[PDB]
Amino acid sequence: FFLTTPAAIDLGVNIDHVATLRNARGTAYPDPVRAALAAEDAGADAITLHLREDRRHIVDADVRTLRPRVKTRMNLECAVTPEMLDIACEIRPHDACLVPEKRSELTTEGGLDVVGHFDAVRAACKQLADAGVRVSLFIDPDEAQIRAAHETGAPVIELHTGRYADAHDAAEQQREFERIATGVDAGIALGLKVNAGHGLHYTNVQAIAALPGIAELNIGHAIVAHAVFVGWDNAVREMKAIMVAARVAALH
Amino acid sequence: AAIDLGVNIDHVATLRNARGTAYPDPVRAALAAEDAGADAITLHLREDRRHIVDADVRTLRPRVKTRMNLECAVTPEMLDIACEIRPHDACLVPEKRSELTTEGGLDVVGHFDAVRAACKQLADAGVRVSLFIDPDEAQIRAAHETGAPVIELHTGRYADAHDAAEQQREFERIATGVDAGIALGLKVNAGHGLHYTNVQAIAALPGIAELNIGHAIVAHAVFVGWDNAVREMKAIMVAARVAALH
Amino acid sequence: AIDLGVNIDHVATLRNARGTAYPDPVRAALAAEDAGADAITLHLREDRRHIVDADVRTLRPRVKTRMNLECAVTPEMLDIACEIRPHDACLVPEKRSELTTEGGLDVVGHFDAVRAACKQLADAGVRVSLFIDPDEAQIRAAHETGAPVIELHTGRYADAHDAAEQQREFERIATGVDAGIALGLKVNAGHGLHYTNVQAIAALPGIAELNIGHAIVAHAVFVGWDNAVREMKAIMVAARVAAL
Amino acid sequence: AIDLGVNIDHVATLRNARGTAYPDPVRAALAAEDAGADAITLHLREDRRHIVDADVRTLRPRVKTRMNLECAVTPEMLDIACEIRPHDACLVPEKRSELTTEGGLDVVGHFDAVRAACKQLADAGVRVSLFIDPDEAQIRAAHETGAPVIELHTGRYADAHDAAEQQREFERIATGVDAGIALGLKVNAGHGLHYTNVQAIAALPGIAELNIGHAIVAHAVFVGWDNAVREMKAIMVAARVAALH
Ligand SMILES: CC(=O)[C@@H](O)[C@H](O)COP(=O)(O)O
Ligand SMILES: CC(=O)[C@@H](O)[C@H](O)COP(=O)(O)O
Repeated sequence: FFLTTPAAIDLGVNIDHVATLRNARGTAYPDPVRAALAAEDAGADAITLHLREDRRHIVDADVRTLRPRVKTRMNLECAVTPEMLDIACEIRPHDACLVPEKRSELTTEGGLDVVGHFDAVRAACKQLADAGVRVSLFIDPDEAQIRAAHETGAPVIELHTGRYADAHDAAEQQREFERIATGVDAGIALGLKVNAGHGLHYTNVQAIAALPGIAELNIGHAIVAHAVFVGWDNAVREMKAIMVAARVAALH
Repeated sequence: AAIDLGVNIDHVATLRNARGTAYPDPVRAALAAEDAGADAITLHLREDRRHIVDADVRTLRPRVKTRMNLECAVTPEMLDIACEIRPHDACLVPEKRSELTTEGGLDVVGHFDAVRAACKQLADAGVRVSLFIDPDEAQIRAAHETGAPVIELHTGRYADAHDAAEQQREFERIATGVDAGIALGLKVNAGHGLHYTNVQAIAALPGIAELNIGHAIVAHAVFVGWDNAVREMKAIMVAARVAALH
Repeated sequence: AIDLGVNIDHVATLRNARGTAYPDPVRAALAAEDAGADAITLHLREDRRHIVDADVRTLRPRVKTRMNLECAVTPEMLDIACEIRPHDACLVPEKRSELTTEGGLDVVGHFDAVRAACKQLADAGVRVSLFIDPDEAQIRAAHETGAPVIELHTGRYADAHDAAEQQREFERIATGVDAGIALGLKVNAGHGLHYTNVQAIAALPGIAELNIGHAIVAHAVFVGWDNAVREMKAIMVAARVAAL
Repeated sequence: AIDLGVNIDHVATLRNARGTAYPDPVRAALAAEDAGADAITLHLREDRRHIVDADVRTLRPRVKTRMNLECAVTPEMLDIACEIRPHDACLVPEKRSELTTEGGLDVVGHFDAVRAACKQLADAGVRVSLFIDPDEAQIRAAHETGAPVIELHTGRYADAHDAAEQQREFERIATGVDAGIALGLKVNAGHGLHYTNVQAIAALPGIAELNIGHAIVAHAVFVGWDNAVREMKAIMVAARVAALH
């Protein structure tokens, strides 16, 4: 027996692709800012948005307008460059996730190469922390990178669920799932909080939300994709409900 | 499908009957529920025709793309209508106070012969029969003795529970009642009073074949739209079931 | 501009059929306002068949727009209305002795009662409306009561069995609107209106507000409440603006 | 009484962002028909920026209403349009050398090319619309090409920065319609129209069909696709019918 309760597993909603849609036409709509606040009303525990150097989807006005309006938590994804880090320390989001943008900054799987850029990342982690931001590193589920993330001082890691999501068949999906599971264990063993989310959708998130060690799933595209047919409030509420049901039933 | 959802459409008819027009149309509701993931449509032709009326059942029966579950009382008029229509499934429910226990399930012990004969009459018309009963040892045992292959447990007290403690105690009656029915070779269903925050623990029980759910879906549908309400409930149950199996 | 009043009564109907708190008429009202409703309407019946007293009391201080309280001409219900101080009250017939055969309030027949109820609600700062048939004599009686608003019974128009009958019943409403506006009355409508018969009524310039209930709930079950309300509002505004 | 063409380009825009099959432009198309759309519109661009050949090829046999294919006046795409045999085609500018400063197809300037294209498509049984500005010189030339339909560029109306500018531009669209009907053309519109500016355009009795794209997808994100389509149609019908009576 158990009580269902929303605190069991947090959902971060990524609003980037609402921006993709708005930028397509050039008007202010559909508004990413309204998207974020409506997601909070629908049960999102944080709002996630990636301010790219090249400002391809989310733009600066989106971040600056939304920051003071946020009811829950802002999770600002950004690159490890001095100028973006300055923006992050000025805006003071509750959380930040350091993500690679330039190819020299990522691995072949797609996570931050914390190993190869160790000093720069440890410094970023320090200044963000000095400005009161809880820092996460978006990394591959590779034990060396996880260990390296822990050495940087970052309290959080976000594991890259892309290969899990894009698995070609069930045998390959299970293998990638095991990489994630053992990534979570190694991260927890070092006292890191561990998140996930990349590529997760309405039929592959359950197996991930059933992992007791995961704190928060940060989900973007799939929610927007489901919203077009179903409506934003419902797409959010539904993904949250599925996550919570998987989490709780797997615990007891 | 890891677990089946039957969507009950009675309270769509409640809305319709309040106005006297054909809208909102229960028949549309039922076919759309199937399109959004329902494995069966449940409907209760009461003797007093309070919500669902005969024409709703007759129109729906040849259209249904999954399974029809007809709820009805144990009386000749209704049983004969059921045998004429030949739904895939029927669930015998009480409509008179003399037919129900205080908990509100069918009093199979007190009306054993009438119920056992009903079971025979429907089984002859090719209908899979279920008895709507309390999670009560005596009633479960009696149900097995009627020859009906299915029971649906009355999850009302569980659903209506006020505290964590009271709901825990009622949950274990249901869990116990599932184990008992399975041990006698019955399929066990549930669903009365189940909604979007109490369905998960019941779906987590692997012995439950199908949850037949009504008012919670229609109530949520008002705000969220019917396709979404059904889909979401199905998603939550499957997530609960499969996560608990592994 | 044309106003939509959303009647939440049949949300309460769905709730009372199971005995839980859901669907919550209070939440339905507050979300109708978010979706564009200009007022919320609810009929506290003497027999509390759908909406109940706790519904009206809980919602009243939360209203961001206007509350239109439908109730009968009896002292208890008038006492409750004067205590709640809704923005609007619409006096409706409940007893068979208060009904015309068409179904509106017999204001001619209960003039003194209705006038006193008007004075009583007006003293409590409530803008009073009388639900009536599109009948010139009732419209006149309505005006003599001192009520500033009338709501015309569009149910015959709504339930017309064919186009000829529907057009004649439309002409009656149109004439009623002219008659009521010629006396200084605000005129409302809405009984039985839905998504393919509201347009013609919305197109009449003299209509201030359409108070619509069951059609929005029936649509919302498939479409969602927010959508159903916003859509009715948009259709109404489309019709009105194009008509001018 | 008035038709709604639902343009599905920006559903694909959303799909290509991620590189999976979702959200599926084909599903959107079919669900729009169920919601009341009279036609499905898609622009197969020469660079394939949103809609791709698979979308158009897979959607075509499944279309229950009619397909309106937007494509450019060049052999490759015209040859494709003839393969697909959509019910309607709308010729539109894609290169800087084919469009006016306002953004319409420079029909007067590419007359021989457009006339040939109208011939080729009509001989494949496709009914041809030309996307043009509401300028008399271009409407007259459109008629000269043999094309039975024109679609007026409502973008300047839609982008108007004040009430006065919006009246001026509205008058251009209105007189553009008169001028087109006078030559026996069917006249459409659609570019830039949304849920608070479509009404004045829908009130014009001469307008056959509104082809609307981005406003619906943008609304759909919050309210759901079926609802955004149905609601656009109902506002169009409401405004049209009330304008007639
Ligand atoms: C489908 C719909 O939109 C409903 O509103 C319905 O078709 C009419 O409602 P009535 O029940 O009021 O006739
Ligand atoms: C305001 C709204 O909800 C959108 O539906 C609107 O369509 C915006 O349209 P634009 O794409 O024209 O800004």
